[PDB]
Amino acid sequence: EVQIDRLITGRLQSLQTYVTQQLIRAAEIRASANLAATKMSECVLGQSK
Amino acid sequence: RVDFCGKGYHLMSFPQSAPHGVVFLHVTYVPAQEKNFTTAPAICHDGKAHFPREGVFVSNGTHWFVTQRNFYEPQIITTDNTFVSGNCDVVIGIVNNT
Amino acid sequence: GDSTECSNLLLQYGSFCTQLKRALTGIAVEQDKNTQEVFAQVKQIYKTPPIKYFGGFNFSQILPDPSKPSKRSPIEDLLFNKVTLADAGFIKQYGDCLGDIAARDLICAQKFKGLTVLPPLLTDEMIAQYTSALLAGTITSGWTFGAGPALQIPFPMQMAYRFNGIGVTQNVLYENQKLIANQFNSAIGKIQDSLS
Amino acid sequence: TRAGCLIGAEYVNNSYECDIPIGAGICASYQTQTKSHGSASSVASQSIIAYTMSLGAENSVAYSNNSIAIPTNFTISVTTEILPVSMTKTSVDCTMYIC
Ligand SMILES: *[C@@H]1O[C@H](CO)[C@@H](O)[C@H](O)[C@H]1NC(C)=O
Ligand SMILES: *[C@@H]1O[C@H](CO)[C@@H](O)[C@H](O)[C@H]1NC(C)=O
Ligand SMILES: *[C@@H]1O[C@H](CO)[C@@H](O)[C@H](O)[C@H]1NC(C)=O
Ligand SMILES: *[C@@H]1O[C@H](CO)[C@@H](O)[C@H](O)[C@H]1NC(C)=O
Repeated sequence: EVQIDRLITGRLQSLQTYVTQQLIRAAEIRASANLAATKMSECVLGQSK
Repeated sequence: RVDFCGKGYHLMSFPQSAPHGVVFLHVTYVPAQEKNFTTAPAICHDGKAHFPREGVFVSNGTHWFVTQRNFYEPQIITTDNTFVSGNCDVVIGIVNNT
Repeated sequence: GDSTECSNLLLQYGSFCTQLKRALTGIAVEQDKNTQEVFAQVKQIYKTPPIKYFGGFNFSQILPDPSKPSKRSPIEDLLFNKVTLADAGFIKQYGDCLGDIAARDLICAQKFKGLTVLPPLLTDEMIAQYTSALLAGTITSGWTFGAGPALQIPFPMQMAYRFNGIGVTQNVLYENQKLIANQFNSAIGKIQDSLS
Repeated sequence: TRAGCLIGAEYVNNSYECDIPIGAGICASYQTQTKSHGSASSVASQSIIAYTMSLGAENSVAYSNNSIAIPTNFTISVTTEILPVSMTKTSVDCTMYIC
């Protein structure tokens, strides 16, 4: 039980770090996608000055 | 900027405070009730090509007018709303008119 | 893993799984939102006209290919092949759901470790359909299809509008229409060559 | 569906707008159809149907090398855009929380 607790803490920390880095790069992807929607509206759906 | 202050041609906007946020009442212009016409890229007159200054050439079938690109309002094509630049050979699709 | 002994100790640490699953679900619905906002900017699907003469301009490499099973454009085909494809959550009765194209089959392995990749709400087929609708609106309607009803306009006229929008008198576009078409075609070909 | 197996919903060849996205372009909805000719608000079977997403009315823009469309009227639309600005500012007494 102690060893499984240690392994659970390790894997949970690994998953939590994975989820946080996914959140950070998902905010990055969301910024890029907002930029892409802006470019669709102003370059594809219009002409941007 | 297209689709930045609401879908359509944005006219104005009004802020309204709300709990932990703002609501923008995007007053925008939207076109509707369209009509189809026959168009040309330039008008050939006196051997020279006239291009519209601000609008676009349309025809209802027998008469040719120049209208604003976002709201239908026929006007008689004259030299005040058109400029002459070029010759009546390069324009692929020029149309005889007056 | 497949163990209740670990799960009993696992639930002791609280609603951490609830937070993690909620964050991942928010990420997934945010991906759906991203695709919808980028591509689904219109709610009318536009059919490409059968006759594709556009004043000399050539959109063969960007318009959909009818012969292709997926109706993807040649440029889109190049982009599809060049990128090392991951899985898309498809199913072909293979046991492992979809058949990854000899690139990243290890997703199947990633399936075993209590995890899966979820298919996008818009399949690549209907994503390409949205892209084709956008392209047809741009070619036929111009910018008008994004601010209300779609208003058809010949492509050289839209080129004249785009010329006027950058401070260049649109008459120039008609004085060198064939030159502009040739330069556009050559630039698209060079784009294909550079990508390949 | 390409996402998996759907039970309790009946597949419909007709396509409506997405209500509950299932996956791979397939969406579910609770629909009121008179196929069974039974009660108005409760059909004889389960009213959960599944359909391919309708991306929209398949408009056919009447393209021609000499045809244009000009709008004759307009609507003054007042849409609503809601922007979060400031979340509730929070203070945590570290010592009081932990200890
Ligand atoms: C068009 O206009 C030109 C000069 O503006 C004239 O020479 C020609 O006869 C007209 N008709 C045709 C069919 O080109
Ligand atoms: C086109 O508009 C003019 C404007 O006065 C009108 O006289 C003419 O009858 C119209 N033609 C058609 C076919 O509606
Ligand atoms: C315009 O009509 C068709 C439709 O695209 C086109 O293929 C043809 O080349 C054009 N004809 C003329 C006379 O401009
Ligand atoms: C334009 O549309 C409005 C609808 O709000 C209508 O009341 C008005 O009569 C229309 N104008 C014309 C000229 O038909």
